[PDB]
Amino acid sequence: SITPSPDRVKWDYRGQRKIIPLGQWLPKVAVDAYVAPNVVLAGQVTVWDGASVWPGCVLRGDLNKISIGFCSNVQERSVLHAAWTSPADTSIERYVTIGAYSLLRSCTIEPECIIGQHSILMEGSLVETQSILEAGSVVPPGRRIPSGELWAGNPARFVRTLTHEEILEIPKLAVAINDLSRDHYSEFLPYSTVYLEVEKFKKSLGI
Amino acid sequence: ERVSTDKHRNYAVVAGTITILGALGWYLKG
Amino acid sequence: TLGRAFYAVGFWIRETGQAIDRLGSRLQGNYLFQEQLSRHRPLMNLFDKYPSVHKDAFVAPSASLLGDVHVGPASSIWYGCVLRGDVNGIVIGSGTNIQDNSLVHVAKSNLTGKVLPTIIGDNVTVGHSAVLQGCTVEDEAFIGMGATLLDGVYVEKHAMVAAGALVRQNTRIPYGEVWGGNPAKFLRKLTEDEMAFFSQSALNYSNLAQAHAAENAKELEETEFVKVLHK
Amino acid sequence: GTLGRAIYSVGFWIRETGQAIDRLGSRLQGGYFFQEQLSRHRTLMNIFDKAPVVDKDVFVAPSASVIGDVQVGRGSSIWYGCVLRGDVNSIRVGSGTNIQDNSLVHVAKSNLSGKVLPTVIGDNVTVGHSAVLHGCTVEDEAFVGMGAVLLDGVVVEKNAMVAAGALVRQNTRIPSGEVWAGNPAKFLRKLSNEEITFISQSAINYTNLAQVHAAENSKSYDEIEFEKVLRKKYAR
Amino acid sequence: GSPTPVTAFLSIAPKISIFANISRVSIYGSYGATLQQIFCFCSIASMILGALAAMAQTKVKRLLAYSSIGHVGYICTGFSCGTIEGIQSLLIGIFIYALMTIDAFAIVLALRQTRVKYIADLGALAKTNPILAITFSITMFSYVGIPPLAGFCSKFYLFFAALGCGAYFLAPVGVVTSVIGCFYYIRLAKRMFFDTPRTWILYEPMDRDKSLLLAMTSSFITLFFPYPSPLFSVTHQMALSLYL
Ligand SMILES: [Zn+2]
Repeated sequence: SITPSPDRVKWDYRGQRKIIPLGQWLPKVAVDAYVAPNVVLAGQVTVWDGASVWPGCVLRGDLNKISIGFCSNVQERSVLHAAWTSPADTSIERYVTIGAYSLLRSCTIEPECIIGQHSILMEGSLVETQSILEAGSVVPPGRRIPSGELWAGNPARFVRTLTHEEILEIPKLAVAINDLSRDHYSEFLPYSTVYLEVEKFKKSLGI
Repeated sequence: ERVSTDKHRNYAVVAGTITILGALGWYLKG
Repeated sequence: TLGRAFYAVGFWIRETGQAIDRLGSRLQGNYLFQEQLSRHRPLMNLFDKYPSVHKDAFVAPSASLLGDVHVGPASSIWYGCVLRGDVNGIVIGSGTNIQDNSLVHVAKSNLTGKVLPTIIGDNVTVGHSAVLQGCTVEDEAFIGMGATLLDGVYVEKHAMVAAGALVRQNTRIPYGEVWGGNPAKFLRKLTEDEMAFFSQSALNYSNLAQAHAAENAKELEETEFVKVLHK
Repeated sequence: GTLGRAIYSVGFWIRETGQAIDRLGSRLQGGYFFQEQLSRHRTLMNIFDKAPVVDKDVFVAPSASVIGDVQVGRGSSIWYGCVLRGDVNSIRVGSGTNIQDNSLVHVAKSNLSGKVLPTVIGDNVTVGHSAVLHGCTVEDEAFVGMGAVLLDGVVVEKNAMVAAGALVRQNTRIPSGEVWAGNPAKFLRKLSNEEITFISQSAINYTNLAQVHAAENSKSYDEIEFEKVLRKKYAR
Repeated sequence: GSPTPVTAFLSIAPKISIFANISRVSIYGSYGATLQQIFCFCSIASMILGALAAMAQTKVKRLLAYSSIGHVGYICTGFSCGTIEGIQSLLIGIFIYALMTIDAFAIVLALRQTRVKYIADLGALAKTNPILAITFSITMFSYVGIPPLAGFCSKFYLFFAALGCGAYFLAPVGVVTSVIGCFYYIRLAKRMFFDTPRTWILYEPMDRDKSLLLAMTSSFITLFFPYPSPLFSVTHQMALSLYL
């Protein structure tokens, strides 16, 4: 039972579209935010006024809502996917700095948190008010990471307590990433002038 | 396949180019 | 910064160009300039930090290398890489594999000039799902998949880092070493046949890349395009 | 009418002027800007002769490269950013499975010294985000998800699961019904029966969601513009 | 209660009209002290009320209402005597007030929906939208008083005319209500980088025309003092040809 419909496309001539509405659920970016061109924003995703979703990332809030806060950043290969039915969603608060390979099913990241690379947040968990995970962190389902704590190991463990130098330095890292984002965004220049390419292609081939 | 097929837009475009030409003439009569 | 001034006025001029073109299209009665389609230029610059891939070096059309990233011959950038060179450059030598689902990243701006470069010197395999953020990996290296190399790490000269393992800051893996686990601790020694196997896998993937690129240059298959315009 | 013809000519003229301005701008720039190209990305391709064989009722996100001899059956889905690269050896995935976005499958050692290693994924298998599958045999109805990675001739079996960081290595025969984790992999629970039903229901409702995403993602430009204008006017 | 466009139009348009009508009647059908005295009282009452009420409010609309009452008061103080310089400064004050209030309503209207009724929702406008915060501070400081702006220049010429017209009493109350307003406002503005309880990142931001109108008026307010000759000249023409 492997009949291939020959009417299946193998070259869409227009890549995976950035903003994927899902039946009257048009995902919304703010005019200040910066999403890469590779990234795929499907369904109930909102990028709130200063955030940055860097190249090679996917956010498909098709079960629940996913909302990136003020100037939070979601690094390269992150995948944010709201978990099964509930309200259980994914909230990224004001100044959150997510890692490179972040995997977030459903969770809440209360403001001013930092999550290192190769992070996983399993099924609904809180990390609140200036918490810092380390590389390779894994937060089991139904966990809470309290104020001002640095966690590591899989599953997560206690390491130490934060110094106010670092707790005050977190937003600085957030705004630095936001400035880098400003650079790329200043580079991208809307409307992409590719309709000329498709036009000449269509003209030389057919019409 | 060498024409625009929307009457309202074409009337509006006639009005717009008439507007710009009239403004240029008006200025020329400053 | 006269170059940057030229770049900015170039943006102004080309933007006026796009706008007047769109006015022309609206006049002509053709709204095709809205067919949203992902830009995703596989090779991208920022101001003057363009990449430089040598000819005969396969880069998958779905990759993403942007910033100052330079890569030499016999190299392969397999589907789903993120090679970033915005702040500090990336240099990648000959005969190397950066497999699908891998990023060679550079730390987002830290305060001081603490943004180390990343060097990947030829005859190096960097398997699937590999994050290399600010590292120095040298000739005859094996980075077996599920790999994390955090800033400040130096692996060299026929050295292997196993799988699903991360290496913290300021760690060195010299010849004949395998490290693994969280954190990456030393396990055992290597074998000479395993080193020759490193080299043979490098060559085999060079050939694989030649094949994949020669296939990716196959004239775009107009039939499916006219199909998708039909319906 | 004739007025239409005239303004058509005028629009063509000013469009040419726009193209000229754009080239002038790029040339005032130059050397740095990598002007945009068409997609030039393959959602499906062959290698030497092996074309992919993909069911009709499947979902394949147009950001998922299937290359080699991938035999993908009914009621399944290859979600966004996926890479099913079986250019060297055979890939056969069961019917009713799902590769949840941004995953990878590769095989290595085709027919060397007699011993070969294919790769097979059973029915109703739900492999998740960032799953790396490197030459494995996952029997039908098995759960692997959220960043796991299986290194070698591993074989998972019959409702077993590896969860959230499982780095499973070097020919592990996973017992029939367990859970594993750890880096490296060890077991820590007993995989309750309602949880078996959870994985089954997961496969089912995820096939449903995949069908929705297909119906959406396989639209043309005019239909998309209609959907968008209708959505706006209704939300008004 | 009334919506924001309605209350804006109610603040700006009828007041100038009724002031012109009051001037046209008070030149003609007044008494030696009847109208001047029935206004001299309301002027000081208005300045005092504006001060001692706007000092304590917790709704960004009622604050605007009491600041409008205060500026109408300052204008009425300008009304006190009946000499040419006085009525000149009167009309100048009317005009500056019209501009400042369309400006303030532009802002409070561009900050509408997510802040249905609040004043604490200055949720780091210094951080989430700095240019808008700077513009709000400019408009308010102009509304109250500070080194060269439009409102400060208007009040200064008002009190100049009052002193030179034979009333040594309106200035003390006028300057003291001005200084309490200035202390309050400059305490509020410098309260915009202490800390922030609430945050209302806004879908609102100023489509095109509110932005243009704002930008225009706000550039006018600061840049008024570098060349305020034509306004004085046209006001002189107007007031002189009102009766003579
Ligand atoms: Zn491989």
